[PDB]
Amino acid sequence: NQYDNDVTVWSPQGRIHQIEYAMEAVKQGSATVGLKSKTHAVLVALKRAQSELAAHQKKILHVDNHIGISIAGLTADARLLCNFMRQECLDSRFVFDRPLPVSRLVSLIGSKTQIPTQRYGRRPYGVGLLIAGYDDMGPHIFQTCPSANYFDCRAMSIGARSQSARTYLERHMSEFMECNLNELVKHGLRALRETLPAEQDLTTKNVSIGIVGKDLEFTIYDDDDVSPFLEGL
Amino acid sequence: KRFDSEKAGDREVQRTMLELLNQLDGFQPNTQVKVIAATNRVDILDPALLRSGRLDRKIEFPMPNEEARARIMQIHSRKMNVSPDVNYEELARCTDDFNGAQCKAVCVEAGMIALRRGATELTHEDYMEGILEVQAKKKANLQYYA
Amino acid sequence: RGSSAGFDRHITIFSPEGRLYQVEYAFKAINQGGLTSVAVRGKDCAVIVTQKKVPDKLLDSSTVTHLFKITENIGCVMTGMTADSRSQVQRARYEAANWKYKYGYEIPVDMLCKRIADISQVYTQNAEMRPLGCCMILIGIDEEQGPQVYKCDPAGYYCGFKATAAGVKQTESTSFLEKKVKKKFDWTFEQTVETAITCLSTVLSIDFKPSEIEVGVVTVENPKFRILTEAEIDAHLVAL
Amino acid sequence: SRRYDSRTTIFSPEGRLYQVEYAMEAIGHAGTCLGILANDGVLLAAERRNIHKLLDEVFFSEKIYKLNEDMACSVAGITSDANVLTNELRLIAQRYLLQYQEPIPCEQLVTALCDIKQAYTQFGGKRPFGVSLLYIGWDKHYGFQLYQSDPSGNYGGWKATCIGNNSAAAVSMLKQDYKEGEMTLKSALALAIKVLNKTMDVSKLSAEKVEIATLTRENGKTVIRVLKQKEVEQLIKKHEEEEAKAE
Amino acid sequence: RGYSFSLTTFSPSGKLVQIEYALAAVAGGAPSVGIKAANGVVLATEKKQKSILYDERSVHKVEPITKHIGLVYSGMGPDYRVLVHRARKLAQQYYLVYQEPIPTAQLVQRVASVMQEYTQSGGVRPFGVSLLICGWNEGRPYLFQSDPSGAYFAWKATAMGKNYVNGKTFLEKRYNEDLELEDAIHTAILTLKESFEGQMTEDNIEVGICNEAGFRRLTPTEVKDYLAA
Amino acid sequence: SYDRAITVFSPDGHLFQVEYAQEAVKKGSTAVGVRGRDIVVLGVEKKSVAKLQDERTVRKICALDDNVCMAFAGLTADARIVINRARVECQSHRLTVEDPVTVEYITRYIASLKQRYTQSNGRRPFGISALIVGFDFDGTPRLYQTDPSGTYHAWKANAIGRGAKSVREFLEKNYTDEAIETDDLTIKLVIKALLEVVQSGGKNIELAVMRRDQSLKILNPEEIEKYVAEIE
Amino acid sequence: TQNPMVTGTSVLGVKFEGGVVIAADMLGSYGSLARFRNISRIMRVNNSTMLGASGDYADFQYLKQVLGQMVIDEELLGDGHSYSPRAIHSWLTRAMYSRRSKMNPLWNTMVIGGYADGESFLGYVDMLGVAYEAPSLATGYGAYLAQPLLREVLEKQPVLSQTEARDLVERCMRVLYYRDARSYNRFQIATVTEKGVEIEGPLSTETNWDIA
Amino acid sequence: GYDLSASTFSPDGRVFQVEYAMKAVENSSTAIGIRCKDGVVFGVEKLVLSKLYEEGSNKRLFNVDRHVGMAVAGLLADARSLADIAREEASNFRSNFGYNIPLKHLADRVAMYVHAYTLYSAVRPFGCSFMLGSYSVNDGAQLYMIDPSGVSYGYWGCAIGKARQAAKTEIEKLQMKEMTCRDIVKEVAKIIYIVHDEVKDKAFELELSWVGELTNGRHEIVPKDIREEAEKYAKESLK
Amino acid sequence: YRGVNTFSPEGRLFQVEYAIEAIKLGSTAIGIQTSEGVCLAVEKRITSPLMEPSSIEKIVEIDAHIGCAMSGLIADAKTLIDKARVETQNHWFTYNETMTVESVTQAVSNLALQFGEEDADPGAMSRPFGVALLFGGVDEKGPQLFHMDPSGTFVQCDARAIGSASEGAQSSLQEVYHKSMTLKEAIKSSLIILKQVMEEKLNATNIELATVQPGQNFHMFTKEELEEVIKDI
Repeated sequence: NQYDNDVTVWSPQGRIHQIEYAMEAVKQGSATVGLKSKTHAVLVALKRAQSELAAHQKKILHVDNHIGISIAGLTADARLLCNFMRQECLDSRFVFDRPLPVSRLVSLIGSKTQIPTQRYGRRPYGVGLLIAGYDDMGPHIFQTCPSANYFDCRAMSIGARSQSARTYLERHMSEFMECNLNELVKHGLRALRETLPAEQDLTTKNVSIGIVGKDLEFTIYDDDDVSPFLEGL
Repeated sequence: KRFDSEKAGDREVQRTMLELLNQLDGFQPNTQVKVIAATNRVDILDPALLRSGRLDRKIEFPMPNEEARARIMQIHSRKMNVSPDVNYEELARCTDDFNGAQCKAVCVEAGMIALRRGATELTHEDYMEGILEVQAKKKANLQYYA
Repeated sequence: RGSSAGFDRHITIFSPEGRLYQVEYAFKAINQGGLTSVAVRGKDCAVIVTQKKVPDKLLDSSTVTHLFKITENIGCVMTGMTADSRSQVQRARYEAANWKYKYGYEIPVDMLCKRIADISQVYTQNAEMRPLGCCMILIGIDEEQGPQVYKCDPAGYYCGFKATAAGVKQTESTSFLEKKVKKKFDWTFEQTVETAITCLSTVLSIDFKPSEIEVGVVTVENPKFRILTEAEIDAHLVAL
Repeated sequence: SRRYDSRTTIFSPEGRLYQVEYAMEAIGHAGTCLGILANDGVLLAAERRNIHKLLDEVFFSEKIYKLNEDMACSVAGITSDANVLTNELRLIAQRYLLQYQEPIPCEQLVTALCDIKQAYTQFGGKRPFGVSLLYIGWDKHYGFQLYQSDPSGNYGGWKATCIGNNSAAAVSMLKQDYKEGEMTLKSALALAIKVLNKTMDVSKLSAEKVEIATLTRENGKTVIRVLKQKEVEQLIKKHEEEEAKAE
Repeated sequence: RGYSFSLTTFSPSGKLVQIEYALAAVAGGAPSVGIKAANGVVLATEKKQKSILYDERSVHKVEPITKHIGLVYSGMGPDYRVLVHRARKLAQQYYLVYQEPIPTAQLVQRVASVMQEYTQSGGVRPFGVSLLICGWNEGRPYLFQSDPSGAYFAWKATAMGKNYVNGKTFLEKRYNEDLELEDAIHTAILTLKESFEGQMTEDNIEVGICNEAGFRRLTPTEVKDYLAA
Repeated sequence: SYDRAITVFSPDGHLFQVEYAQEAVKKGSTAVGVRGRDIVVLGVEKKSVAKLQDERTVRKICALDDNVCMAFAGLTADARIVINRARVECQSHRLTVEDPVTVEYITRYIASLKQRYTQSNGRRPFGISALIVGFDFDGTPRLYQTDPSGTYHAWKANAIGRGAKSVREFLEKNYTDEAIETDDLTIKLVIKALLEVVQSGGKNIELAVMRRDQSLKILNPEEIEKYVAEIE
Repeated sequence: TQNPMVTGTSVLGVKFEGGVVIAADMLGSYGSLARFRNISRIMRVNNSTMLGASGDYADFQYLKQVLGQMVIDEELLGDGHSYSPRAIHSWLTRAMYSRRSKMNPLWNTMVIGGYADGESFLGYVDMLGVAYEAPSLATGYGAYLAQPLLREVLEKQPVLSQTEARDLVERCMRVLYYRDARSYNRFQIATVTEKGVEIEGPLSTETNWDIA
Repeated sequence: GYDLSASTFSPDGRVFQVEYAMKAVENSSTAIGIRCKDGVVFGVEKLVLSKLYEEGSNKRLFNVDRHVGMAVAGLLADARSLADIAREEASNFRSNFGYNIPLKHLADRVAMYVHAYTLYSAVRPFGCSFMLGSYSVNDGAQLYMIDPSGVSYGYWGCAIGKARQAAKTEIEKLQMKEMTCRDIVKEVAKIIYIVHDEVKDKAFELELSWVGELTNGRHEIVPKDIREEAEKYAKESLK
Repeated sequence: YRGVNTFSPEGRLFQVEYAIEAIKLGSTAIGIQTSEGVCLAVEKRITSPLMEPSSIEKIVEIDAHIGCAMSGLIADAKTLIDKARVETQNHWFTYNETMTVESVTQAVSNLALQFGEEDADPGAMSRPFGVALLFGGVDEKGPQLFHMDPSGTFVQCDARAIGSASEGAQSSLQEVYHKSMTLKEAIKSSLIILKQVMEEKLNATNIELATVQPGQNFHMFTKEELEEVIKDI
């Protein structure tokens, strides 16, 4: 009761509750996915609309020509973190005339998210990202949780109902390294479909796709631009 | 724990506690009867009762871990006619912070929902709806989260 | 007598009876280590002795200690919480270095103890932070004052002593030492090292070995604080 | 930390500042203070509480304070907060004097201090000042003046007032026996001696459990004085004689 | 960062309670005395250490501020040390600006004003000490007291600390405005003796004086001589 | 610096500090305002002469600019603070724009200051409500009311403070083009409306009147009693 | 450094098929005074970069410390990414530009050279931030006395080899020793390739024909 | 209410928040450090939460300087912040005094930095314990440890983590004094396998490291071949 | 107790939820997007006759091509309007272009939620803004309608209803509106739904209406123009 009011008050079991509630906020958001092959990395998302007249919320953003993210949780926090990532990438290009290696960006992200969870009165970043990038070491996928704890995944799926998606991903992890771009995108779409609630099908109105690779800047497919990818499922 | 307070009544419970203490390990050693006990709070029990001569072996029972959650669910759903598609690893993963006494709710409520929908055999969605029942969560009238 | 009014037992503020309960508890934490130390003032030598508990054979015994040099001339025992002890020792070393930088001569023991006690007094006035749970004892030779023995506590008390004990067994050791100082002079030779060892052995009832204590000495002939080795300690241990 | 915060600057559920109310409750126990504005003077009459045979006599007074050449004030509440406020008042007077080379008018000053006090009770998280003031002075705008202040920051011009112990009773007689515009300094002093004799129910005016001040204009310049023992005792003898003849 | 809210707040009866508790701590300390003779001012307290292992000369309770003004306390020790330091600093600032020794009334005002700040400032508690200051300024003795509330009082003779009420009764009995320095210090020594719980050895009391010659502590041999009578 | 959040949201969406501010506003003497063809008039209620206060040091209708005035109902210290701030801003406006300030501009400024203190850290909201009246340069009559939440509107006749509901009902039933034709009819209307809470009148009221160029008009007690009589 | 105090003279560099070669005498002069006479002016930044510096030697040593600390830090993370020569060139350009803009120059004209990913690199920076990439470089009086020969031979023959570059460097340094007042006889020459950086000992300008 | 901030002592003289933080460090897996004649050897059991993570996800050995290593157990965010702070201390030392930081001094500075987080209400104690170990020709091999309370003590062998007592009972048998890193490595894997619980946790992949005379004083990940052979020997020993 | 920046056991900032509750106290505002333009309609809610209805400035223009309609508190909007306007003008200053609608919505959204208690500014904002806005305007991309909430969450909508009667109003707007409306038909449907919600009978005096079209700048409907529309309405 009194151990879940501040982020600096350890609970008698060695747990900080506020961080866990922030994790909850990240788990209540709409589903998203990430993959990496030996050649590409593909994010696949599922937007949802408050009503039938409103648009479906954007949930893939640009960071650099070689990095992309996919959010799940409070938007404002996601916007703040996008601002941070983009400023870091630009500073790396200005100082070093070179793309920022992805791992280092994820490390800075973790460190920035760490300060809130150790000072009185500050609160954890209530957003969960899925960063996809392509550095000199090749494709990468990462995950970030409100606790400043990032993970180097080969496939993941955060958000609401994301566990069936994770099951399908762990089910077919062998093929991802050898797949073509099309097969990879179809794996991602199929999992995110496993997440959908029964009588609801994948449509051009509730899907967005991001891709980055060897000779391909990060590009976002949405609306009818996604139809070529969907047609085939 | 005993304490120095002007309010009466608790002294009588303390006093029967002293008597139990003495019965466990005291004059006239008793070596034929053994004692068990269970408590949710061990931070309030008297040191003379957690002493290393009366209550020697103390055993901890942790909130079950993923493997434990799958095991518990499996044990309790053993009688019900379940389909061969339920992935108990999934059901373990989507059941964080679930004390062991909770699949009983999940297992049974999945059966109940199968009855409601006039079914005969259970399916993954039945267990998922059971879980959403057991968590007992309320909405805030809106879903601004992305 | 024991009233409580608000947060008087949570932050360093007065109780209805003019009592600072947080400082009192801090004093209670000095005993959480489980160690004791004694210091004795001789005619031309001042001595500080302390226990040395090697909990098991995986620690490096050379590293676990409670003797430190503030300067080359002033050396101290630390008792209680270890981290707080290190913090206070660092502050003492910085303060002594600054004294010599600013005023051109080495720091008197009493004035260092005064500075450190003032620091602790600030700690026990402001309520944002908590008082440290460690106590000092210092020793060294003054130019025209003879050997000095001084101690400080969490509240900020820095009394100078003729023979002292700090730790879990403060009262028994203090009683023994008071009786001795009553007897003739409280030891009046460099074999004041034997009186301290005897006091610790009697109070703790230990019968020390060579590898279960650490000593520091300062002599008028050799003012530089010296940390008695194991061979010398065994020699003194045999002596009695 | 929110756990230990007192919230000394937040509204209650009926729009009343509680810390302010308690501050005004502290004043109702310190020495009584009296104001009387004559047609040729102003006068402060507070009670000397430090009544012990082992206290020493120091300073020209014990409760009256000078602020400029042409202004003085008396205090009821805490002594230390009194000192702090007096110092700030002196500083305000000198700052106005430095900017304009004219003595600070009286409502100039009283509102500067009360603005400090009000701000202090508006934001900051501190406790408010538990002091209520009485002032006296002359300025070319309104002549002899008598103001009053409170922990809230409100002030008021009073032809006659009372702030402190037994305030209700003192203001009750002051209402019964004040001639608006028909008062000499001497009559005002006698009225003060009478009212205080009532209020200081403990014994009678000992000529030593009292403080009196007078502000006048003499030879074109202000003159401030604190009544000595002989004149005070003579006034009290005159008062008792008048009451005796009256009966 | 540091707490920015006052920890002493008014109560429903309009009483700053923390100051009352500080006063309780002061009333529960060691006794102290001060008298103002016609030709000097005397302070004297009791310094009963807890064992034979304490160096009486290690610390002192009667401490000077300048060559001509000094003070003693009763209450807590560390607070007294802090206030001694602040008083010495304020005295030196006054000397630096004015090139003249600081008058006692002003030093008391200034130290007290420093004492008020901690009753109202944020995240701090009042000092648990009362001081007495003695000076010889303007060819005239001065005796002041200063309490945790920041209030000061000029005293002809006073006694604070444990059993201070009875001490004030004593001194009320024994004040005579035409008193002389030696008689005054003798009367003080007595007042401490009115309640002491033991034998007043030379090494269990302190005294300090002020006159034209200058404030100066009394050496123990002098103390024994005076204690002779 | 003290940096706690005094005013904070509550379940069901209430700024309890704001609500308590207006609860304080409900403990102040009634102030009234009406708007006519060519005259505005402000009416207040004096608590009691007391025969010893100096009513000059107690004023309750104040001028912010030569062409703008204001009356408040609530706490006094907060009223003084807002009045000084508004005065500074009117003078700054004169200096920068070289044209006389307008009533809506200053009402907007005061409302913004109230909102600011309602959304800042370590600050208690003002428990005062204002009634600004005046004529812009165009010579058009105006009346605005500012609440402690930072909201303002324009009115033909509103009463603020103690007993505000009664006086507002009276004005709402009675306000008609007939009662503004003659400046005396408007002054008397305000006097009558006030006379539904106060007791004595004449020695228990203050009035204020302002015209196109005519400066602020304070009605003396004898003239006010004569006006009440003529109403009698 | 508003006023240089102890300075290093011309530094010259030229690239070939498989890397670069840089040369620099070991002399810090205090204004026409060969004060310090055994100080190297060529540094290895990482396993694919080196650095030469002219101008103030204290500034060069500071930049040496900063740049080596940065390299230590990066190798620390061990993520599989290392600064390329182009990265170090950019970092230097921005550092010197910033110092120039803050009116506090870093008195050092500085020749960066490296070889990574099958391509050489050879860059230049100045106290004012002027930077560029060329097939051959020379600082100080070497830009007047030695640059003409390097440029002539490279324009005539676009791609040199290791021994051709070695000989051309030695001729250039001999000319500098003949006609450069603040020069000294002993010098070092560094070479990066697919194997790493390598600084040779104090080679002599032993061939000094003095037919007067 | 005596356990809500680190600025309050319990009535019996304890700072509870620190005790809770140190409790947290016993929920993370086990780490081991063994000092020998040649140098130091760290070995950590890294639990695989899900099958979907990469090899090397959340490495729990770091490099704070080119000669120093760092093993951690507990909250990983705190571990990474403290790794950053130790790196900063090392870089500052090199830039100021012109040489590689002696390890004891680094342990002291890092511990003071941690201890400063266990005095005030405005911050909370780090939920991580860690062990530093380096090697130099002069200072020889060293291995230290710093707990959330900020106490630094040298060690001949230690285990920070969940199964700390079991490893401690296991590490006590080596006689590490008279071996070199090469055999210490096999021992370290042996222990990390002996302590691992297959009933509770699913599976793990070792992270091993060393610093000793075999590295010229450089801390670096143990090479793949040696690591595999060690793992195989440990597997065989667990008959 | 319970700081402003605190996470509920569900994963929702409490202050944000309470701020979302305050939007129900506000009057009902509507907005409809059509190819020929976008319209805003709101309810002035005249409490008593004695107050000038014209003095309720509850629709303001951000730029000649943007419009804003609000619900919630009067006082909370004012700062958000000033921010929106200064951002529009800043963009015009720098790029000599017209600030788009999504961008001004984004800037206003960022300005929300930057509230706290510890280490922010001498006078930074404390509680979240308790107002829900509606931006509608014509951009290079055509008619746009965006909806903002106290959570810093904004989405472009085809028809939205905000305020005390937002529910029910939304069902009506959903039954009527189609993809091929006309501006005038949109005004008619909006005024009809408003009439259907308000307690009082609709009249030209107790509403305001505004439309923005590609040709004409943001337009406020006049009393007579209002009567002209309402008569056939």
